[PDB]
Amino acid sequence: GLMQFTLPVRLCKEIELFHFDIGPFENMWPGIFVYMVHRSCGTSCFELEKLCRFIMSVKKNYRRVPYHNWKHAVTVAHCMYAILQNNHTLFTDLERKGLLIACLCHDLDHRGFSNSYLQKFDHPLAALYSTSTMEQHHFSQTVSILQLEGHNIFSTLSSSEYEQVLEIIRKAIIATDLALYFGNRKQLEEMYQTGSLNLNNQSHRDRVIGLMMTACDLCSVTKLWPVTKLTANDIYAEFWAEGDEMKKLGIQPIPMMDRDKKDEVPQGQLGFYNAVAIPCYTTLTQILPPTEPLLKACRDNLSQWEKVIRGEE
Ligand SMILES: CN(C)c1nc(CC[C@H]2CCN(c3ccccn3)C2)nc2ccc(Cl)cc12
Ligand SMILES: [Mg+2]
Ligand SMILES: [Zn+2]
Repeated sequence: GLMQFTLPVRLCKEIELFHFDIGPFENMWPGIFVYMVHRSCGTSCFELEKLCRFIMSVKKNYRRVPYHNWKHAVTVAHCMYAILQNNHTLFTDLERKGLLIACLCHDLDHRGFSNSYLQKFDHPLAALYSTSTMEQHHFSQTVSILQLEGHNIFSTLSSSEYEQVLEIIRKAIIATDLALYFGNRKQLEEMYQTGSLNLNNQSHRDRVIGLMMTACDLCSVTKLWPVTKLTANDIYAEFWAEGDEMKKLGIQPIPMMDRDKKDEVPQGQLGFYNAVAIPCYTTLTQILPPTEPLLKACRDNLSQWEKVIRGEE
């Protein structure tokens, strides 16, 4: 009740900034998350014992893969925390509750392989869920953990409020399928530019939350350059293992998954920043002006990849 979480001074200040890195001490990550829920949502949002039990079962259901691991989950939740704290009055009580949970759960039980690889392997999940294959699995694992004894963090919500928060979570998790982002951002671009964007329209709020989810999921491109560059190593460790598995199925992988083509990483990152990252944070900054530091840090990192190519690093 009167039991606040407090962080050391450096973390207490820097956790408020978009570019915060949660650090290599895994045992501090639960406390960092609870800290963020208490300031973002309130100390009354969740029963501490249930929230702590939920966080630890979530952790246990992330795998020891190079990138789509527990550290990614907490990192994506912190980017959402920073967006929510910079946009105090724009979000509902239920949205504040739902979105940090959605971010912590958005990659539950990821194996380090894309939807394409599951479909080419003919994995059972690809027959259960024909599109957004891993994202439907991540939502299925979130409902499983919510239903374990002593893990219903939403127990005090009415039936209809409980259904609404699980619907915010389902949409926020599905929206992390990058295949869905391209069309979502185009519609948001048209809506903002013809002045039709309306934050009282539920279907429009859903689009804006979807874009927030892409922005938080891609937030490694918005860190300080040494964090961005070292994270890229983990991202490629997975891509290249997937390429190896494609080659075992007798399929030449695309170049971003082929370790024989490491030399092309700098130009590949360039395309990604130009086609995905910069557009994402540009549209987000137009809808939510106080998120501009994400766009600025992305532009800084695009310019670092240009330097890599020019042989200045
Ligand atoms: C979101 N996710 C799919 C991401 N995909 C890529 C790959 C771009 C790829 C486009 C081309 N590609 C190549 C091509 C040849 C050799 C090497 N790479 C990289 N880079 C990312 C970086 C940061 C984050 Cl946070 C997410 C991603
Ligand atoms: Mg994912
Ligand atoms: Zn993710």
